[PDB]
Amino acid sequence: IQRYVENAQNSASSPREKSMKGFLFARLYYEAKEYELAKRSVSSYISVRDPKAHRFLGQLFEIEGNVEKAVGCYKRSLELNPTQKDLTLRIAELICTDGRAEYWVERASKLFPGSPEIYRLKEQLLWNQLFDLIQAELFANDVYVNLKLVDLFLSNLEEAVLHCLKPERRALR
Amino acid sequence: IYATLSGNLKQLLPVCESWEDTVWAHFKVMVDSLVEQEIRASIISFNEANELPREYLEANWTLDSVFEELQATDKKRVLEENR
Repeated sequence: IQRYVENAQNSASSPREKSMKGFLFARLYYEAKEYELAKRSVSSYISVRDPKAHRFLGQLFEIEGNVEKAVGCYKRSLELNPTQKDLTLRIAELICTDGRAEYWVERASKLFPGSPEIYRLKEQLLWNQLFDLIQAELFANDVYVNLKLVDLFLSNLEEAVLHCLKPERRALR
Repeated sequence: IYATLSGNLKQLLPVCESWEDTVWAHFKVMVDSLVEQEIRASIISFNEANELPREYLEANWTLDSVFEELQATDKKRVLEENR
């Protein structure tokens, strides 16, 4: 294990940009036990694509509560389009901490419409539009669609109430 | 052959290059430039190996520009093979 981090340090000193050394160093640190140094190495690699770098920093900032840094990493890791995925969520959750967020949670739903916590964060960012969304979701069994859309209609709703009654009848049967 | 290996064009031999043959040579330039740019971004290439950077096309064209440039004839007509 020591040999592998020596060859990495050599391949850090010589090819000085060398992100794959540095990220590799971070991986070695993860294998090792000093997450403050591994994170620093990952940051250095970032300064110099790598999804494991982006997620180790972004997970560290996420649990430090620093959702602005985690959006920064994950926004750059998305918009460099060089090979990653999850970051989309941490952009949305940052923006939540409203109008700007409305865009990332609507896009998340267009990628997974039965994504519940995403329908929830969407509502919190935000009546007629909600009803339409419910129809789109209900149009594609699902009680909590029928319940949220109906509630939105009530806020704006007789049809929604009827739908709720039908759902109750179904539950009874 | 050396031009195809380097990811560059050739000249007299392309006079007898048909559409499929010209598509191949130009896509080969795109792959050979893209791989080298990813290798550079990853820090895989060593500075010493950069003997002639100025002589090589760093830029890559999109697949769309590949077809558009191939689609034109040398004499500014619609390519009969493309049409």
